Amino acid sequence: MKIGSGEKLLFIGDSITDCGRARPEGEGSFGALGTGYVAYVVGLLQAVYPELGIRVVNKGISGNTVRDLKARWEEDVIAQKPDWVSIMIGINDVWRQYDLPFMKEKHVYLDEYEATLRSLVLETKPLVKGIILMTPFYIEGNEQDPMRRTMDQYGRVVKQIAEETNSLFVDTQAAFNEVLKTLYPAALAWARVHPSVAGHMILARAFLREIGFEWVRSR
Amino acid sequence: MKIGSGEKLLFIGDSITDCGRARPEGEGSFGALGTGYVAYVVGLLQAVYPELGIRVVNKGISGNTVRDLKARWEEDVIAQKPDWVSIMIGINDVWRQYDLPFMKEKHVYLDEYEATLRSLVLETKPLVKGIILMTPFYIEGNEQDPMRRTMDQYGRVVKQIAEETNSLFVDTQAAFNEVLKTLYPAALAWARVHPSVAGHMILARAFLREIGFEWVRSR
Amino acid sequence: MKIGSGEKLLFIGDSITDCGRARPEGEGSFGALGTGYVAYVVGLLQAVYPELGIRVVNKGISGNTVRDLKARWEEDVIAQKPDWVSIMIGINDVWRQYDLPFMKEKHVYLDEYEATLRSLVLETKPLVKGIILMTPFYIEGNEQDPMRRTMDQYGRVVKQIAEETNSLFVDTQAAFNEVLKTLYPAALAWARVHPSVAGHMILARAFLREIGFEWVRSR
Amino acid sequence: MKIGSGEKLLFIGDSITDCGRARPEGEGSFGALGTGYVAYVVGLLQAVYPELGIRVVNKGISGNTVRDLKARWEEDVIAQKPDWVSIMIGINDVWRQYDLPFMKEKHVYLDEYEATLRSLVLETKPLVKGIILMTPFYIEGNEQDPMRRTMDQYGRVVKQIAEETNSLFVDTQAAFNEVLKTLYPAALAWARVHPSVAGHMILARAFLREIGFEWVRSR
Amino acid sequence: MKIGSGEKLLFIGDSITDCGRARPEGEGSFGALGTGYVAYVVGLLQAVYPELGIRVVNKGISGNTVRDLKARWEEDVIAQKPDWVSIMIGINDVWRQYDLPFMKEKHVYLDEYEATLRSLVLETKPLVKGIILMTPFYIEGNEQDPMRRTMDQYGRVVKQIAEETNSLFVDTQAAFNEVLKTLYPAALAWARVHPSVAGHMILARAFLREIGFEWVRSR
Amino acid sequence: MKIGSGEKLLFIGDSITDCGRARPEGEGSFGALGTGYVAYVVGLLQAVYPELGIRVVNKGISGNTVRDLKARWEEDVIAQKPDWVSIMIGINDVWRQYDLPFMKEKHVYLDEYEATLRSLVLETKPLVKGIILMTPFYIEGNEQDPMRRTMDQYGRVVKQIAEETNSLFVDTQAAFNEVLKTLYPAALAWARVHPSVAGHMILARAFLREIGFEWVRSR
Amino acid sequence: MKIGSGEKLLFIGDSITDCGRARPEGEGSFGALGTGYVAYVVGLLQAVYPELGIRVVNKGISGNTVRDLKARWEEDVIAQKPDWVSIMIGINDVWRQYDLPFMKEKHVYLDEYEATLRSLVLETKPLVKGIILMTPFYIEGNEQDPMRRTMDQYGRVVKQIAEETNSLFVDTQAAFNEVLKTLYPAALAWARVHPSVAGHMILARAFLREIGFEWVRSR
Amino acid sequence: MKIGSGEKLLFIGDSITDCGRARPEGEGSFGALGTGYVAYVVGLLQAVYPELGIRVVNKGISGNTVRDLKARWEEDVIAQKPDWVSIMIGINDVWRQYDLPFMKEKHVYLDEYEATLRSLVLETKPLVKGIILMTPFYIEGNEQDPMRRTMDQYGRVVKQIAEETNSLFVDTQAAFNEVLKTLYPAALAWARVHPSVAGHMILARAFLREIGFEWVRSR
Ligand SMILES: [Cl-]
Ligand SMILES: [Cl-]
Ligand SMILES: [Cl-]
Ligand SMILES: [Cl-]
Ligand SMILES: [Cl-]
Ligand SMILES: [Cl-]
Ligand SMILES: [Cl-]
Ligand SMILES: [Cl-]
Ligand SMILES: [Cl-]
Ligand SMILES: [Cl-]
Ligand SMILES: [Cl-]
Ligand SMILES: [Cl-]
Repeated sequence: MKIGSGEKLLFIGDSITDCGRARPEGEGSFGALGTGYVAYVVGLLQAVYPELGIRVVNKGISGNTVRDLKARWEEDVIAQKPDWVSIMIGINDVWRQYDLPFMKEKHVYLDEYEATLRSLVLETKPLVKGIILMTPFYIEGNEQDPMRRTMDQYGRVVKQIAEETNSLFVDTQAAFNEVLKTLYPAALAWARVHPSVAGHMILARAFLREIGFEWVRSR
Repeated sequence: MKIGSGEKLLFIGDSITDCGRARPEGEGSFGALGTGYVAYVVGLLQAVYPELGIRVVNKGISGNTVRDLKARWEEDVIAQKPDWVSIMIGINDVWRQYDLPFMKEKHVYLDEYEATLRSLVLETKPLVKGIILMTPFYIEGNEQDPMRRTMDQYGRVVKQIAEETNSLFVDTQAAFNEVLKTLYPAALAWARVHPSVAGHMILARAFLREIGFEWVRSR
Repeated sequence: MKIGSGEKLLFIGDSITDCGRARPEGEGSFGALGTGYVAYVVGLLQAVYPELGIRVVNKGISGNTVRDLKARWEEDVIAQKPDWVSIMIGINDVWRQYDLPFMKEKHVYLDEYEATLRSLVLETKPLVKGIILMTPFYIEGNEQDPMRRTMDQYGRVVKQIAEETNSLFVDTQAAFNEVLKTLYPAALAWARVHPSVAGHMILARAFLREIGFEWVRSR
Repeated sequence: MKIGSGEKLLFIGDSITDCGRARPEGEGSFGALGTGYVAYVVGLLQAVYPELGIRVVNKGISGNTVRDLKARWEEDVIAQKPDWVSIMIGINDVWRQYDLPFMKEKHVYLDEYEATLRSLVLETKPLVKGIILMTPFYIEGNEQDPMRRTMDQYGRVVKQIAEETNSLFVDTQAAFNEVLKTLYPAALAWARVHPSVAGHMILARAFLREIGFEWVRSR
Repeated sequence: MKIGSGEKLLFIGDSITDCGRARPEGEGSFGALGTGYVAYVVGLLQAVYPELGIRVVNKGISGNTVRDLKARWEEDVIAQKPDWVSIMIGINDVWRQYDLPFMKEKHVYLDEYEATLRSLVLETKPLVKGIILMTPFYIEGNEQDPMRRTMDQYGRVVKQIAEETNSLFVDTQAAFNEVLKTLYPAALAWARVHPSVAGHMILARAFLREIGFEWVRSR
Repeated sequence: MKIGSGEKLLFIGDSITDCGRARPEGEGSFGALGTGYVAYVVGLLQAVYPELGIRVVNKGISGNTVRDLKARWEEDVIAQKPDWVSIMIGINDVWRQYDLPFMKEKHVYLDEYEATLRSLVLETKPLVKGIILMTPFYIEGNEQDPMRRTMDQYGRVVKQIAEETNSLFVDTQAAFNEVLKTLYPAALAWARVHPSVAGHMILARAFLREIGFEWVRSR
Repeated sequence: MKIGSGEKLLFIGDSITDCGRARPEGEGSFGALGTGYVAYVVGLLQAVYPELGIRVVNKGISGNTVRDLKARWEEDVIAQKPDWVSIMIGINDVWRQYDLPFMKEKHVYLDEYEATLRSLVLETKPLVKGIILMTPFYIEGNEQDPMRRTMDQYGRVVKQIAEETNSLFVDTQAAFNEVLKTLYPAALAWARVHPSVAGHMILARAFLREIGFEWVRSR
Repeated sequence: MKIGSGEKLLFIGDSITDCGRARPEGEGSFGALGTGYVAYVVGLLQAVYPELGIRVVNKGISGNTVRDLKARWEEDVIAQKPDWVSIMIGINDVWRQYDLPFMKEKHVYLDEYEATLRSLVLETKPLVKGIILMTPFYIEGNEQDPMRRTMDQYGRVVKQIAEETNSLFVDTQAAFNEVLKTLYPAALAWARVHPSVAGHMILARAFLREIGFEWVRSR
């Protein structure tokens, strides 16, 4: 288990992270964490590692691109003094290009995304014990569907950044791909983006695997 | 793992099982399974065993004792033709005796509880592939707290019926007990009965382990 | 144009047709026809052919497959004595197979779809002046996407029934296909099924062109 | 088609234009354009000219007279940098005289209307590729009904202004007159002002005809 | 004045009479009589003739034509044992012909109107002390407006039935006509049918004058 | 009729005047005047004197004592530039003494009331054509009921002030007294203060009598 | 004290007893007993006599006269098998005569009141351990106020029936009278009927003293 | 009765005191005092000592620890100029330690609690006739349940402070202990903290006993 007793773990990203969490604080008291993968991660950690006393804060906000994360980074991340920061961003950065392909101000192309996300990591890295970078995802099995294909570009950048900054790394797309061998997207998500409970569990488990979670701990 | 491809798994119980599930069907759209252990079990099964094709139904109803289960058993269990039936009942059977001590007809005492549960299990067994009996529970660490002591006794009756009938058995109380060595009830539940997400993960995991779930499949 | 002065045109289908229409009547006040292609068709007919005196009824119901159409056909089509009946069904027939793959009784497979639709068309034909069969559709440009491929097959069945019975025919999918050479589905619809205003104009126009509507009347 | 690829088309006027559009932005994302002639114009343009990538903004506000448009012109029009501006105003300017004929501060008489509307055009004309001036309307067939008669005065001014400023021009009254040969107003509108879907379609089509829209484009 | 101490006066009609009255009783608490002419009549009678002890019932129902009155006449008039019955019906009888011209079964044409009203008046007369017939009305000053012309004809039928049967008669249209020489309809009503408070005072006064009300009692 | 063509008549007082009127403006557009005696006065005036074009403003606010009227006099009266001002105040000034007889800061005793109300008149009188002073009231027939008795003291002061300032005068209590000869208060009002429709009509008619209203005008 | 361990005490009456109690059961969860004297009695009994094990049921229904009690007596009293039955009825029996004086069938006059109450008491007596008859009341200090005088008479009938049948007797009016020597009704109640918390404590105490409650138990 | 005619008694604490009282004022007008022990205390005092004219203010706010009371003391207590101040605080100070045992900023340990509460008393004592210090409570009969045990530490501090400052003193735990000999907590409260009506009555009576209340006053 990479996360240590007493420490503060802070999630940030878009509606996948937000899931109706409490604003502004995103912390603690039953329901504050929203009802998706963040809440599940904390549930399992508290079920299985109750003694760790891990504080978890949810700063997801629906709609955010990486450009929005940067605008609020100081207040929502730096000022929180986390020990661990988890980031999952990119879906909206990419989606806007496909759902509002003529309101370009709304779009965030790959080169801006990459540099902005590197900027978040590099500002944050000296301040915390660790960063976990979760790729974005599109719940779509064909690699050549245009939005899937774009999304994969952004996920490869995320991996590149995690390798280079020695951040932890979660490839959320690879986790969904495995399940898409059996299920069509409609069974897993709304509009290839908004996951069901099962989708949130896929994300939660992927995240927990990367931080060394044990389902039954090693005596 | 005990549940098999193509099988229908039906859950029944009180509000712990219910958790806002869709009525009457308890099946059939994102959200239909409610927001507690039953949804978590299904999410995990689908995350790790997508190909199993498991059909899941939530027949929990808030407020139910075993007497209420018996009155709707034909419509809500038998007529559903489940392959597996999971039962968790007893919390209200017991709690009425402590929160409305002078309304005696609302109480389901041990004798009515054993007889009626036993009966529902024996009628159901010849008609399904398997039955999982989950004990009731009370989120309280002191065995000699009157309502905990009584809840443990009711658990002992579930355990016998489960051996008497060769059903799978989940001791939900032992699962909570482990965590209560670190946490006080108020950190885990409201009013020592209604668990948090964490509480519901304890339950979901206890069930999953009993049916042979692997967090990572061996291969 | 094919529809004539004084005639009753009745539309039936699923949520695409429904769009919030008034229940049960689906006729009879500003708003009664709902907010999608059916209202747009009526608006255009009235804008360009005010004198035609066309009476229009919306019997769409959200969620319906062809099986549901058959159960209410007598009350909602026959007893209305329409002169024309427009049918667009098949999206849910197909979509249940992909979004609830393990609930098989909710699926309307090809054989049930052809038989039941064919039957409803043959019973209805002797009793009305004309019938317009609109294919179902899926807002997806890749033919080999599983659900699109299956939706195209269902369209082929509508086309035969339509030739088998000499009904007017509207290929809604070809209408969407044209636009999908420029736009990705998310720009046109939610979840590749529920169209925007634009989507509904594509449908309204496809219908209108089939019945001989002129945008400006020749004179 | 007068409107060119990439360009921004901005509608402004009163509740006929507003139709519940999103405030303040009036742009894009499904529903932002409200549910009347503006939304219909954009639907048809996107159905038929998907490749044009036209941005459309709705700045209608219920209740506005031309005096209100001027008070917000800088923020709601100039600062939007439209390429095309469509204006339809006058209904309230006239209606207040007939529904609150003793709260005169509320009224805008013809001479003030004319000069104010000329002022909007003349400020705007050097900034944009084109202006479309839509007359106001009253859904009332008798020319000598006092409010109809007043409304026509204001429409003749609008035409005069469009001729003199070389703006495009839509005579919304003439479009309604044609339909009023067959339908009494009650069938088309609420209170001779608030049009049905069909009324909004009349407006939409009138507007599209003036900008060179083709229902089926010329190959 | 025509109504007498201890008598039950029952009003029936459409939304003009209804005005939010309590259902089904239309009697029996502050507010039960609704917020229009019927409440104003009762208020005035009580202000000026408190000692008369007049019991008043409001059986108006929004949307009703004379056909609807006939279907509920037994339960809502006869069984109430009124001493006086006031009827104002015809607005919807007529308005359906203009706002839904192509839904012919919703129309109550002159022949059905005279027969059915006449019939309801003759059956009712032997059973009560008196009947007041109020003409329908339309808030429109031009006699040759089609719907006004038709409303006047319907008024003429009420007048004959009223002489044919020796009932009191209130020409609501003449009362509105007087005011329309100064005000345009929009100052008095919504959509030329639903009056303001002022409109309802015109009606209340017209009724009151017909039954011999004094504003200040002679003494 | 004391009120002249074109002039502005402004009502102020407490909830009896307020009756849910629109804030802040209290003017015009159907419903703005609330639904009690003010609305009735305007209805009758417009029914009977439509040509007068009288503007009426309602500035009643629930809860006000004369101390509250003074705090808002400049903004709600002076700045409105009325031609006629109607005041009815005192109920709360008195009621607080009986319902909260130990929160004395809330009470306004007779000497403060008198001087404050004189102060309003004297500031206002040089600015307007006329002032109408309506006494407060308590719907209670026994003169020696303590609150009735107090209320009468305040009404005698109001009369004194009207005589001395040559204001018009309406004795609302005397109007209710006449009706209380027949009806117990419960039939007329809620809690001896909040009048029914009939109570509001009593007030309306009393007011209209004082300003020279004719029910049928003198030809 | 008169009520004994293990006994069922059932309260019945009008809104004074009801006070928002749960329907139909009026028993069985925090809040089920409503928010007035009945809940206060139960709270006090439990505060001072926790060990008595008293089961309490609230069958009050707002609006009830004794005629309404009789219509539901079998289902709501007899079938509940109470040990004690407490009745407080008469306020509406009387109040209808004053607030709706001309709706005579809503009135329960003295003769119907004595007969029907007497009858309900005699049928009930053989079947229960005891009956407590609470007089109705009116919050008014003047005996010669018509409705108070009539309420006192109705109280006298309750007192006789109570001696005629050897029932416990609570003079609620004498309890209010004591306090009315200091407070005016408006300080204690709304509309002289609906008491404040204080009002309900007066009632609760009057009941408690009649059944032998000690505030501090002697010991 | 320690509280004297005319004087102002002000309650402050957490949700047990708050009980939905009106903000900010917490005073008077029916409902302003919320619906728990404060309202009950005032009800009984007004029932039994109506002539005392005691003003009671409720400044309870849900969630407060003693740290929150201090932050608002000046505005909510000092500035109110009470004659008597009642304080009951500690539940949240203690609860946070057990329900959010890793958000320590939320906790208030015994030494800070003691000094802060002494600080409130000592600032307040020279300004008022008297202070009543009510211990906090936990509705839990076992002294060694960890939260009960902690709560008792805080109650012993409160007693210590009351002794030392010559404040009046109410031991709310001792009052609940007596009742817990018979009732399990579930019958008395929600989550061992939020009392039923009976629980609020326990508190109310305990408070009244300490200030010399008589149920029947000594003649
Ligand atoms: Cl999002
Ligand atoms: Cl439950
Ligand atoms: Cl608890
Ligand atoms: Cl659908
Ligand atoms: Cl999709
Ligand atoms: Cl408008
Ligand atoms: Cl109507
Ligand atoms: Cl109109
Ligand atoms: Cl008021
Ligand atoms: Cl009642
Ligand atoms: Cl009263
Ligand atoms: Cl609290």
